[PDB]
Amino acid sequence: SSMCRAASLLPGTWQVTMTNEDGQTSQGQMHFQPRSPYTLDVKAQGTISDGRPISGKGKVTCKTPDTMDVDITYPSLGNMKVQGQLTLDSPTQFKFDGTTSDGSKLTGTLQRQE
Repeated sequence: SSMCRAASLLPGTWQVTMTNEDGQTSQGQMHFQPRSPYTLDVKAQGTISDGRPISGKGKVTCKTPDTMDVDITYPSLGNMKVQGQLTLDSPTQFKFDGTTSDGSKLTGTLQRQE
């Protein structure tokens, strides 16, 4: 129950795969918990270059019925930010297009993890 369909379908865990402009990729998990009928809290978990786990936290906000605004901060990575947009493709898949605080153009896929 939320004020936009994407926020209604987002709660839970998603397997996330990311690609930047230079072809580098990454993978991890993103967890969404309801914060308000317009917003959810997002927690991103991942691993860098064969070892150190890295996490970030932020919020996603209703943008359109099927799109959300994305604002995440990664304190363990110099407090760098990831801003973007989540697009509802199916109840089991979201699409991400955004940027980092350094200027990296990122695209990603969120696959529903039960």
